[PDB]
Amino acid sequence: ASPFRLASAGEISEVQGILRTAGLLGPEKRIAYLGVLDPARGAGSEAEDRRFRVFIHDVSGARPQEVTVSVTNGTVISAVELDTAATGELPVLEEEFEVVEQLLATDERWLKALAARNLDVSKVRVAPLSAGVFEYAEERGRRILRGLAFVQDFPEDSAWAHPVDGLVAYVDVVSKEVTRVIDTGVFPVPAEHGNYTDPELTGPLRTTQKPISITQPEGPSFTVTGGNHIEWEKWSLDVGFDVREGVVLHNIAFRDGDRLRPIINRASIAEMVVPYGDPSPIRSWQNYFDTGEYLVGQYANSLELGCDCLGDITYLSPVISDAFGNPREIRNGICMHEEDWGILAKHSDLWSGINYTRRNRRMVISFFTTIGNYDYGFYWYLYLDGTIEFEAKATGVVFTSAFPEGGSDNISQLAPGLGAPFHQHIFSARLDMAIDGFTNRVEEEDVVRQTMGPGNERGNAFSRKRTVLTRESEAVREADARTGRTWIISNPESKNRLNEPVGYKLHAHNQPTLLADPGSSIARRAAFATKDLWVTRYADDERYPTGDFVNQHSGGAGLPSYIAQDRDIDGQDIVVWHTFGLTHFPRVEDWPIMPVDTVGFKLRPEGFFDRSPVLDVPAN
Amino acid sequence: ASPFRLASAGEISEVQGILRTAGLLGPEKRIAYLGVLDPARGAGSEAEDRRFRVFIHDVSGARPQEVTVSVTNGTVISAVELDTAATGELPVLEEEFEVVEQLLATDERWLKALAARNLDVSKVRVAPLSAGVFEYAEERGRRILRGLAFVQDFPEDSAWAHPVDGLVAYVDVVSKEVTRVIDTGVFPVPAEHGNYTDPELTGPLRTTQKPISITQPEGPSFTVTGGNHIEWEKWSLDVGFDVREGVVLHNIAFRDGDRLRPIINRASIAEMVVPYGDPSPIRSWQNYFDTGEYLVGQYANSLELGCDCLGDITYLSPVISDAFGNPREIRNGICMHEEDWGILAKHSDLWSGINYTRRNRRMVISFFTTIGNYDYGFYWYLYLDGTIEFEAKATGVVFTSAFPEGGSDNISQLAPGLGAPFHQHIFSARLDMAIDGFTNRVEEEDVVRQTMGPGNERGNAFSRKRTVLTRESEAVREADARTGRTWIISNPESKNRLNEPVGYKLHAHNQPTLLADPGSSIARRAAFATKDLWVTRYADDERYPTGDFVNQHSGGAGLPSYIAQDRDIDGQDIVVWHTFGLTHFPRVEDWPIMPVDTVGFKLRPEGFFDRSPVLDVPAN
Ligand SMILES: [Cu+2]
Ligand SMILES: [Cu+2]
Ligand code: NA
Ligand code: NA
Repeated sequence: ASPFRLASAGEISEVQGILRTAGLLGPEKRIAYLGVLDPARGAGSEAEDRRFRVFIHDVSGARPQEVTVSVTNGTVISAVELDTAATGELPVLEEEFEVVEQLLATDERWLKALAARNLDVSKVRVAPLSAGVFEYAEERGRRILRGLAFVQDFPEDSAWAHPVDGLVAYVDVVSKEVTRVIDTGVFPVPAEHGNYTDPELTGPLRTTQKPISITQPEGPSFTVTGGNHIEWEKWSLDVGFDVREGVVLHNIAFRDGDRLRPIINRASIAEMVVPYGDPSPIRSWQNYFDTGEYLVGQYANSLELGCDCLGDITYLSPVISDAFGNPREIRNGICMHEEDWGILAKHSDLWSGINYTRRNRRMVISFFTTIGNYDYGFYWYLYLDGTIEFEAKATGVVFTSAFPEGGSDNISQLAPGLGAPFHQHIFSARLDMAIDGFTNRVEEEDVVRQTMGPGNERGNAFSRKRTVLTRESEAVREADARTGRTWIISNPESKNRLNEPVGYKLHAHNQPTLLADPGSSIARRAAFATKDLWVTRYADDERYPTGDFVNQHSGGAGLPSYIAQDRDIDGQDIVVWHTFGLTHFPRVEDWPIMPVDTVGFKLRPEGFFDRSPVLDVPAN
Repeated sequence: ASPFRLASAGEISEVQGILRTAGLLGPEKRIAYLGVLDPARGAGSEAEDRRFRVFIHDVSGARPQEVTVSVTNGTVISAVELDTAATGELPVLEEEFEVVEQLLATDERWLKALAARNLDVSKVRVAPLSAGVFEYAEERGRRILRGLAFVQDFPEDSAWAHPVDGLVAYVDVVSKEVTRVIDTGVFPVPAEHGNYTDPELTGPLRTTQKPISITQPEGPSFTVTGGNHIEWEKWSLDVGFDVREGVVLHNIAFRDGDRLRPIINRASIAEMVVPYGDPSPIRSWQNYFDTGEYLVGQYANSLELGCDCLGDITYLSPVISDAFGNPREIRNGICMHEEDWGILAKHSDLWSGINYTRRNRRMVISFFTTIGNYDYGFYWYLYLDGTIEFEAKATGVVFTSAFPEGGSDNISQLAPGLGAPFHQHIFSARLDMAIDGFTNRVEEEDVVRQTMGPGNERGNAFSRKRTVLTRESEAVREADARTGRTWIISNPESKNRLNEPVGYKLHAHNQPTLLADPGSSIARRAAFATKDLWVTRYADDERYPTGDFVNQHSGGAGLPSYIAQDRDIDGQDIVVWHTFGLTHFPRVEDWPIMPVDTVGFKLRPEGFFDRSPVLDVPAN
């Protein structure tokens, strides 16, 4: 019934049938992206029309297509031929990754390079990576992957311990041609293994850890209905899943008395970029757009009870399409559970004699993805007191290189001869706001210091200032941790009992943004990542900060082009885009497998409620 | 047997008898502070000598004294008379709190001010607040408290809902004179109650929360020996308790294979200040030094199983002295337990076929204190991967005022006519470092951006730089979130297997520091709070960032005086002092009882280990 229900296996099969019947999905076609479209603005109206957007690749080299289908009515709504040299290539296909190592294994230049290093081609793994846009004219309009080599000494060996530096190859994966093989010189291949399950390296395992048992004897406090609608401790929301963005939260609302009050219409991580800061020509092109180029939902892990998710777990198993339009289930791909979260509020009062303690808890919605060497956990948290928080957890194996003899300003040493280039992991959260409805505005709040003098004779006063962002051209903002800068999203037409507009405050972690030179290719392609906060007027087709087709696309799409429209955002339907990330200078302790590091953001109510919203929490 | 064991009831009783026999504890004497002294530097100290430091107040007006006693030998080691106009007054005594309200209840100016407001004197509570040092020449050398009034409608009423604005009194608590009563005008006393246990205000309590059961069927993984020595998951440390600082951690070390490696010799929160930013003369003097003026350890809560501390809990019950030298047990004053902490490390490898997941845990050591309207939780965390973290949790009831007709730049409105002045909560962590031993140094690490050009032709490179702090005069540092600034504490004489100095990196939250004008009284007395990081050379008597006697000291004591010695800190026995805090613009949701907000810092290994230290964690 709900328009926001997860896509079903039947819907995906019906999309396949509709596309085949229309002549759009013959044997030479591949589905590079398939996802359900959100309803247009206007609750109700069309009783129910489930629409899907599909990107269709052609393996014979014909132009790809973008198609919109109505599964409800069994019709193709629109189909447009794409000019990829202009608007960008489709996302990378899983089947294209395998092509790279196979093609290189028969190329005379590649084999000569491996022979010069005394390496057996049967032991050389090739990491197939996205190409970006650089100086190579022949790559315009072609689907290119670039390959970096690692040695695997035996089938269970961690190849990341043995990078083959000085060597890179470029591959046209449609015409199956090796365009270039670049060899800048022989580097020793680091010889130490990185096998973190080898007892030779782990030593004897600890016997000291006693079990921690987390159970809920009466079951969890949340309910799941309609497959993906959650009700928990006055929160209401729908949990979506898209193969590009991963978990998407819809219709986040809070039950305040008898009113269901909207807070966020749609919350997602709409892009994530991993730029590398090593100027070696072997790696200076390396930038992963995990969301836009690879599609993070495609690589979601199946999460194991007691290991990945601990406690009383409710799972969702979202369905995605494979490259031929067949439904594929990601079994146990989303974990949901509640967690104790310490003290919520506490006071022991001398004058009244009342001692008061209440405990906090949070609802957790999580999934984990694996893209090559890296593994990323995405966690959304809802708290009893109205706080909403996102946290990304980065782990996996760091990307490696040789460590040069005379040292490096851009690479860390992890082991003898083994380096790890500096890099960042930068996320973009797209928050389609709906604070008490769709009439919203953003204010920037700074601390204000005051000088000692008349009206401040003891020099103790301090204050704050709020600046309303009224047009898109002024809504590209930077962090300022020194002045305690935050942003408030408020509804000027909905007031609390003190006659002030209701609002939520965005608290950033104030980590560095994109470090690359502003003239670089990556700064143009990931322009969103150069600023901490952007605000746009809502529009149906403005979904990603990097545009629809990121792979091998130059600049010209995404947030800088949206903002140029200079639309009114003062009491309007607005979208907040928040950039946040980690700057990773790898340490010895990150090797051979990295302990989790985290980054995120949170939103807290700011005069949204008329008093604390957790006065009705019982005393356990 | 350990020199770092908690003080026992017997030791405190023996101190009392020693002082009494020496003639130092007559009927006019009060103990304002009593605490054990740490052993002096000596990696070979064999003879046990337990020494206590005592501040003795005289209620008849004689000069106070600082006394040092040896319990082991039963003697007074030294006793010095204090000139408090010079070096500061002694901490506030719990018994002086009551004196303020009683003295005012018979002062004719106070009674006339209440009569004008139609307030029954029997219902007016007076908060006894520290005085600071301002323009009142008559206060130099006198023991002053200032009082602000709140109305309690009935014995169980929350008086904080009913501030009496426009009225302040000053009291000499030794001679028992009311020195000034200032009445700047009549403000309505806010009438709404703030009784968070009144069903009229809470509504029906939720019936939706199902229990979360956290148990350890085989017991916890840590051991406690000698009363307060902890061993847990390769960590080793001693848990101390001091009536001024609260929980203190001693001898933090990590068992790396065969060797026990020191990390931190002593960790404590050595001061905390709460400055108010309201320029009204009723409150513009208001600054709490909770540690230095009030002593946060003496107000520690007894923590209740299942409410304050959930799980398999091991308690410590520290013993302190009352004002007469009798031992007083703080039953269940310290909670210790381990907690699951999500994923530690995870990777699914395509090439090796190995799927690997490990879970993280942390050890928690906590206590909670109540000073007037505020309640603070102090949490130390030790993680499996070598991370050390501190977290402060602020809750309780906000301090209130009238909300002026026409608004305010310095006060938030919480309810009709009820305001909450802006303020900060600023902490100073004192970290006596011992990274692999006592030869340590601090480096400041900044990200370095590079310009596109020769050697960086694609404009992707970025780097970092480290600056050694060599002398105390250059070791007063500010945060810079934009450049990712952190500080590394290293041992230049202890190298890891890559021949680099072992180190730990301090990650700050980069919140604003003290906002008051640099010429203010509070900026001079809380100078530590104006900068994020200070580094000093260790000295036995440099214990607190604000000096030994904070109450009514005119300024400059502590860190500015220490730093002025300009000692060598490059490869020496050094102490790191980190300032961090919360800037609190109260929100409606903070009323009538405030949900917890948090701030803290963490330290992560930076080449301290030769590879990840958690490869030997089992799968469970
Ligand atoms: Cu990284
Ligand atoms: Cu506060
Ligand atoms: Na919106
Ligand atoms: Na030291």
